[PDB]
Amino acid sequence: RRGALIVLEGVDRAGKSTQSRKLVEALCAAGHRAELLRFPERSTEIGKLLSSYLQKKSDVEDHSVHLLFSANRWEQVPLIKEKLSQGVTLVVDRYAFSGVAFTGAKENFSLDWCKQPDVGLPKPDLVLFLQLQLADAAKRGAFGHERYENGAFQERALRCFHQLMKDTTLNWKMVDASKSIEAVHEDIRVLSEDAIATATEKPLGELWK
Amino acid sequence: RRGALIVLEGVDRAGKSTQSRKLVEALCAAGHRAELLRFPERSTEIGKLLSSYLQKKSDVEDHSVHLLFSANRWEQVPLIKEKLSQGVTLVVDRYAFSGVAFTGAKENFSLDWCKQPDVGLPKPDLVLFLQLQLADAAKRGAFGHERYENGAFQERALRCFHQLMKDTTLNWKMVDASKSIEAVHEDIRVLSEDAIATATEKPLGELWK
Ligand SMILES: Nc1ncnc2c1ncn2[C@@H]1O[C@H](COP(=O)(O)OP(=O)(O)O)[C@@H](O)[C@H]1O
Ligand SMILES: Nc1ncnc2c1ncn2[C@@H]1O[C@H](COP(=O)(O)OP(=O)(O)O)[C@@H](O)[C@H]1O
Ligand SMILES: Cc1cn([C@H]2C[C@H](O)[C@@H](COP(=O)(O)O)O2)c(=O)[nH]c1=O
Ligand SMILES: Cc1cn([C@H]2C[C@H](O)[C@@H](COP(=O)(O)O)O2)c(=O)[nH]c1=O
Ligand SMILES: [Mg+2]
Ligand SMILES: [Mg+2]
Ligand SMILES: [Mg+2]
Ligand SMILES: [Mg+2]
Ligand SMILES: [Mg+2]
Repeated sequence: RRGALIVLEGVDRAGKSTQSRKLVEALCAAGHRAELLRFPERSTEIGKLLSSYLQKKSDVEDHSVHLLFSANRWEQVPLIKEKLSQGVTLVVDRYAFSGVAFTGAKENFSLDWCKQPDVGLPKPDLVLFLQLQLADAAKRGAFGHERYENGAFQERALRCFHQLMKDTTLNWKMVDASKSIEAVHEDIRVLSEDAIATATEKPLGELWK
Repeated sequence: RRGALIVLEGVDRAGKSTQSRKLVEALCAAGHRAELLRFPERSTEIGKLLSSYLQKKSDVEDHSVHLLFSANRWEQVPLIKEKLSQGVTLVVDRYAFSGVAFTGAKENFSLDWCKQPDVGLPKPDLVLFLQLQLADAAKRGAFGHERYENGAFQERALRCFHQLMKDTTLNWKMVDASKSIEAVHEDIRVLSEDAIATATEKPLGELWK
């Protein structure tokens, strides 16, 4: 009985990391075997290059950094398929959708070109998109020193996320991330319990193919 | 008057490196501004990962290593376009075609998926493919300790190279690399002088788009 692959995507400060942590804690307390993953995975050789880039400690050519983000997913694919086949549900904080949206927000990058490197990745059984109005995101923090920490760029990435959501091949669910941390958690956890039960019924899919 | 982008591809031991070196030497002695490039470019952070992989000092997941090879090309794109626009002809020892053929030779990799990451790269004005029968390649050396150093795998990559050569968008020229080093050089140098003259007439193209 395979585990489900559940991805959290969403606007800045909507709570992807907070909710992915709480979801894994809650699923394990309810008897599930569940583990947390995130992308970028900064612990690998490629992950260190990406971390330096995002921190602005280094500059990387836009196409090159897009492919490194994708490669950083591919290198975890053997582990992801092993865990899922062992019945472990994986809760992932960002995935290929962030990959496509963030490069897709840059000038002269088509969504098609941006998608290709990730075609074939393990297909999420559930993609949660945490929505939050900017007035509410503004009370949760201030723009940082990191790469992409600006409103004009996050808006362009948001348009790309909406283009991706038109893809009916994927089990997208919108989450109203403006509620309390607990209320949002409950919405996500109930959606996750449903997906976990149905994932044991269909083989793990392939993304965008 | 832009420089030309000339790529050398070919079967193992056909003489890509020998001929790319001699071509750059000959073009500069004939008054051209010409420089040598090669892929993988092992000097960068990504290039070091690729070098370790090819030397079998490390293992890399097949998709991940394919994207790193492509990224290693992208990171040199700003330099390539700068040199070409300055009138410098660039002679390159392997390019995206090797990228697609070598991953394409592995099981479960379509030529389509393999091509995507390199779509958009600076398009070669001339792609030379050095052909050599295996009996003749056999007298030029013995299989090494490196990755891909085996006949069954080189044969699969060779089929992929022939699929790529069906692409009429590209100025492919076959070279009979079985002749002497000097005779092959002369064949390549005359083809290169012709391409250099015509490249000053059309803008640098984009590969596979
Ligand atoms: N529903 C929520 N209500 C109020 N604050 C929240 C909520 N979700 C997250 N936060 C706070 O907002 C900040 C951003 O949360 P985080 O999970 O790191 O977001 P993301 O990973 O989407 O950037 C954190 O300080 C977190 O405590
Ligand atoms: N035309 C040729 N005739 C005879 N030996 C050659 C010829 N071209 C290359 N060689 C030798 O064969 C070997 C492989 O050449 P090299 O240029 O390194 O090939 P490649 O880069 O295609 O693997 C080298 O020792 C080189 O000196
Ligand atoms: C996974 C992923 C993240 N990103 C970005 C989004 C964030 O700006 C950044 C750090 O992620 P975080 O907000 O999850 O800490 O990485 C990409 O640009 N491409 C990718 O493939
Ligand atoms: C450029 C390139 C080379 N290769 C391989 C072909 C050779 O086996 C190897 C070393 O190159 P070399 O024979 O030019 O020294 O790298 C790939 O697998 N992918 C690539 O994108
Ligand atoms: Mg986060
Ligand atoms: Mg396509
Ligand atoms: Mg951040
Ligand atoms: Mg060589
Ligand atoms: Mg070698």
